[PDB]
Amino acid sequence: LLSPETIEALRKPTFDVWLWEPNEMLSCLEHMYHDLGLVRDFSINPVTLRRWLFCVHDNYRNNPFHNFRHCFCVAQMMYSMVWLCSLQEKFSQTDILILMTAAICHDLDHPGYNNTYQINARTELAVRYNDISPLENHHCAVAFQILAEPECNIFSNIPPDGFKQIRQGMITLILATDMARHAEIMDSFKEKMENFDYSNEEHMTLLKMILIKCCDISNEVRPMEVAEPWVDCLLEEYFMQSDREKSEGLPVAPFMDRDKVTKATAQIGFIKFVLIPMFETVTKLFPMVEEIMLQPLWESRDRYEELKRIDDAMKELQKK
Amino acid sequence: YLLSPETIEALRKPTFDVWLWEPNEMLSCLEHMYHDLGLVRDFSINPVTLRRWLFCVHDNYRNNPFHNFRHCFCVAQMMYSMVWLCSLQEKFSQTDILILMTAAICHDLDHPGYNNTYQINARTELAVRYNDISPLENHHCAVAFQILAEPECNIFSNIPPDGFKQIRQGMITLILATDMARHAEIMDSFKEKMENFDYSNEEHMTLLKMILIKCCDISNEVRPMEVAEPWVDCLLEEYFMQSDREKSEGLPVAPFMDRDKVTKATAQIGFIKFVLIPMFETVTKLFPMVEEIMLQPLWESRDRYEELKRIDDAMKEL
Ligand SMILES: C[C@@H](Nc1nc2c(cnn2C2CCCC2)c(=O)[nH]1)C(=O)N1CC2(COC2)C1
Ligand SMILES: C[C@@H](Nc1nc2c(cnn2C2CCCC2)c(=O)[nH]1)C(=O)N1CC2(COC2)C1
Ligand SMILES: [Mg+2]
Ligand SMILES: [Mg+2]
Ligand SMILES: [Zn+2]
Ligand SMILES: [Zn+2]
Repeated sequence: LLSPETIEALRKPTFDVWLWEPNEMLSCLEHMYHDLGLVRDFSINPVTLRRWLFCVHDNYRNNPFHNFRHCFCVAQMMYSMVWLCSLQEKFSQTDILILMTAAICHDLDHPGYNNTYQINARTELAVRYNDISPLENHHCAVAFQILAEPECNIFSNIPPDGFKQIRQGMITLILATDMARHAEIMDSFKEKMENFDYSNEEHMTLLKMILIKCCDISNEVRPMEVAEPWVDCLLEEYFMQSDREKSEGLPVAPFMDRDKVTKATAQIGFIKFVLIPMFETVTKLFPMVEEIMLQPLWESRDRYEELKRIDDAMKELQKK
Repeated sequence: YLLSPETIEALRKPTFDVWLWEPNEMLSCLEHMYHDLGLVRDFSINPVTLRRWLFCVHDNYRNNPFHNFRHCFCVAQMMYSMVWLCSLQEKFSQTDILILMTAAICHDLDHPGYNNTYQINARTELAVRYNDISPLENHHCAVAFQILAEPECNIFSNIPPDGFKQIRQGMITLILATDMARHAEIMDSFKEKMENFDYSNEEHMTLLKMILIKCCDISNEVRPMEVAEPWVDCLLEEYFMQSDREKSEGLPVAPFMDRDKVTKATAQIGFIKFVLIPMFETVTKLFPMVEEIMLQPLWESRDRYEELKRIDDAMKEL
């Protein structure tokens, strides 16, 4: 079970995600589906929603980063943003359901090695998906294989028109999380920012893509306390790949290269050039984003630059 | 240089102002700790030996701004503090207490005022002698046992060879553990063993002894503001000697030693936040009493130098 202080904390991006066992996390997710009115408006069976949440959990691998606690971080951050940006005045319940279900499903069965590995290694997945966002395409297929199982089918009581619309929105959102598309998806968005229209379908579809993109990579929005161990987990996984890429002679990405990668320099760039501009142009629609998220991103960038100068000092002392 | 009973009491706390005393009384303070800890008693250390050795050690520290005899008094005195604060007499044997104590006193003998990077890049005799491997700490540890090689400084003379081998080994691990080049390696080994620490486990206890000597080594900002701040000045002074000379010779200059780059604020903020605090954080998990006595001054000094840095940046608006 869960406290009423927990249930309140669950709505802000300061929620401490490392406090909870999987069981308590499935209840937090379940609760979001009730509290957002999704159960009510789409006639979701309350036991089918529990089943489905457990159905999702099992299909998540035990990876250092891309695991079931990661998708909880993303789902819980999406939830946080519904309240902080009043999205229930700007979006239909269907769009909310798509945003929260895609956020829960967008890394199903991640294997721990990114698209570049998949392709360069000519994996089954790269071969099945023709080098085209193989992981993200795999994530959707799993999410809908899960929903094709009737007792995991939280959509059982939605009419087929509604299903098709939800399934199409989920596919877009999950496929939009492929970071190779970041500059493209960002450019389309800001272009529409010169005159953003809530009644333009393309515009809403682009705002949702950015919204799930924001949640996916929002660990440094959380308090330094919560954010910091995530970078550790990320580098683990990343070194796990680059080690493989060399027992294999495959190219090695500099940001996974043990010889060139510190915790400071893994974040300093990523905050400055990816996380801040993204939340900036998002703040242009929700000013109250500036205080609650764009702020921890400035203090995070500033801490990690300090850490880099200490790290470098220490790197004089070895390398002889 | 007879110690007053007031001084005996202040000597056991990290608040001890290390600046009042001259080499005479520091020597006396060091002497009291060997008696007070049971080391004179339990290793049959001749008391007159223990006086010559201390002056034997005192001669072999140079007059550097920072790495000098007063620095070695602080490091031994903070160790002494920690034996009482964390009650390490309950956790460690009197040989371990002997290793920790003697290694603190000797850990920087004959320091020249130029770190390992200078020794290596200038290709000095120390670096050539030690094959670029921790040439200072290798040399500190070697002077120590050259001093104990003399019969009139061998405060170990009544220890059976089985014992001497036992102490010499541990002393060497500790002194060479204070090479800051190895900070992350040693801390990481410690955080590993700490996930399920074991006082019965020799490897778990050698890392803990290494953390302790490393803790006391850089413990200056655990002292009160009035005691610590002048150490920051001696530090930049020694460093500024190194980087000035590096410049005259066409040697690389470490940015954190650069006269035209470093402020007292930037010397201390990252060091406290990313080396001192995290290190004492992991010790506090075996010895929670440390949070109150040593984290407490470390958080205060953090914030203090942080506001000092904002003041500096704002004033850099001329
Ligand atoms: C710079 C480095 N840092 C980095 N990657 C992250 C974070 C969160 N998710 N991801 C990955 C992004 C999604 C998977 C985890 C984070 O806080 N930092 C990195 O991996 N970047 C992102 C790319 C990879 O393609 C751009 C270079
Ligand atoms: C600028 C300097 N500040 C700094 N270094 C210290 C202290 C005490 N000993 N040391 C060094 C410890 C070894 C001797 C002096 C202190 O209070 N501040 C710093 O942050 N660094 C990074 C290193 C660690 O190795 C490079 C020195
Ligand atoms: Mg993904
Ligand atoms: Mg030293
Ligand atoms: Zn993700
Ligand atoms: Zn020292």
